[PDB]
Amino acid sequence: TNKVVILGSTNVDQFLTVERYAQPGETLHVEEAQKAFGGGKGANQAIATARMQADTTFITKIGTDGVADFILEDFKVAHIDTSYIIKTAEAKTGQAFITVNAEGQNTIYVYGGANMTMTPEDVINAKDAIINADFVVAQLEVPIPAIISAFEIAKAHGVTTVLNPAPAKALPNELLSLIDIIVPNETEAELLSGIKVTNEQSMKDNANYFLSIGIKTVLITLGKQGTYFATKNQSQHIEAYKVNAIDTTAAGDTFIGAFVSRLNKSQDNLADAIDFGNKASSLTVQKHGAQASIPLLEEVNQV
Amino acid sequence: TNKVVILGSTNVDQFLTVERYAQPGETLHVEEAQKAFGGGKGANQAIATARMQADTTFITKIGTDGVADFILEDFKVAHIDTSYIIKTAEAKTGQAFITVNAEGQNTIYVYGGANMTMTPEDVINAKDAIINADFVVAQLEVPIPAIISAFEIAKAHGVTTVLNPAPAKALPNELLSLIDIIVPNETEAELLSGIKVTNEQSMKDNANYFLSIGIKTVLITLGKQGTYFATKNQSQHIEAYKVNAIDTTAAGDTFIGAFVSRLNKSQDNLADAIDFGNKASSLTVQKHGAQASIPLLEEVNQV
Repeated sequence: TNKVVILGSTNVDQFLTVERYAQPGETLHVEEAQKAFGGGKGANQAIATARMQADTTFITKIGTDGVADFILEDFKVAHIDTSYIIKTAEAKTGQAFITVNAEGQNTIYVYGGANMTMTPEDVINAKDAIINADFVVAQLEVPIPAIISAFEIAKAHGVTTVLNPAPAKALPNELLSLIDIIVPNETEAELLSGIKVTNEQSMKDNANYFLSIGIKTVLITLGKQGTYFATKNQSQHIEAYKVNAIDTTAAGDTFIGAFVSRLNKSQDNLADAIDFGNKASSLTVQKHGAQASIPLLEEVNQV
Repeated sequence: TNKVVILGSTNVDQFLTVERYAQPGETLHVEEAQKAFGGGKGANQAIATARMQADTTFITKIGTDGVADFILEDFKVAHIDTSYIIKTAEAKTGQAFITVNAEGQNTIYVYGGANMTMTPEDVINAKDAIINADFVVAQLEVPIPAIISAFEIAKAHGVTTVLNPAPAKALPNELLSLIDIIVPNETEAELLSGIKVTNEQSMKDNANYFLSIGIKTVLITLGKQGTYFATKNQSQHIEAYKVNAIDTTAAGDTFIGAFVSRLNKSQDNLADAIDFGNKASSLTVQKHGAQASIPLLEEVNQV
């Protein structure tokens, strides 16, 4: 079992299911109000690694509005150490506003909120967790200077750093040079390398860019096309299982959480860990069947 | 807690998810093979009443092909008494072949199989369960002469009979005269009464038909429109909760299971029981959210 620290976002996702998206100036009518669910790349990845039974600690910053209190309960049920979660009155808890149509298209707006107020001092404050970790994992729903500071601590004490550079954005060298394992998707790879992902040769070209700037291990998630990885010594393309074209089930984050849960410190099992990650991820788009969702008394008593 | 005997069908549902339905003579390509899930109105209603913690016994007839063995395990987990389940080499286990498209339309074919070989002697064989029950519930995925025989036993010993007359078909007086509670949908009501369900007056007219032929309690399920009920003394229209236009989550069967779990023998709580049934049913079309379906280690180890 790996010791894993996640540094990242917690969001309250507000879902409004419509039949058809309104158009500018229009007024449509909907059946239900917004339903709130737990979200955030950081929360997703934290719950994934923790459900994979990694020793998990989550450094995240929410507001003092209490809107993610139900998420905190889920963290506790998963045995995620919550000692380092920060609450601030500076901003409301991060939120996503997602309109789903009959087809299943997600249209999403993201409010950074408390997530984007996380500072290096918030991170320094949590250094004990980082120092004793095998891996620290970050995403870009939290500010770059916070991530740099966590990766400086990690790197200085021999702790492996892993960055999921999502959502896509430009990174400074100060950060790039601190990353041991980078895990973009095709779109994120091309924004960082300048090189589009198409044939296996472009994947090699991407990997070579990352290796040249000091990143030791490169994965490019390819969606239905699976996953590519490279080190100085290895280069492999691995097939996926069940995967939706658009991620709408936290499959990407589930892949990362599980990948990291399975990775040996030595990284001698890249392909095995990537396999396990792709397994975990497929379970998220998996149908359970009608009988399976026939409710229990307790659940109905709560309606 | 009610003692409930369900008499009815067990099906293995084979789901093929396509993007678009092929047309006659066409050959389309699909991403996955058939996935098997538990089905059957009887199995659905049995698992519902049992998850509502009614004392449940299920009289059902499967084949000796073992294809529903996974369902039998689910029955056991739900604490359904399986002492009276029959296996026959006369026919393969009942099955449904369901093609889903991108939109979510279900196109279904039903193979009666072992379900439609159930005889009065199969039923007589299980009489102990019936005699000591508060309610016996049947559906029409099993043969009418089997249902008549179970309802004769029930009625003779003061046990309340409830028929969910689905799928729609004509019933003989020999059966009609044995039913204490009938629960059609709008389509089933009109096939039996000859009277279409439209305004509340047509519902009264339907009820009056059923009352006149000796059925003491009438419910007409109205889908999104909720549920209507009538006795000689009562007439009420009750609103539903969350309900899909087409039942695709065993919502109807879940309503019946829960309704019966909640009904007092005296039937003095028709509206309360119908409310509870509509609750249970709504939980079936309820979204759980991405984080909720992020898998556990055990589940991935099984992939």
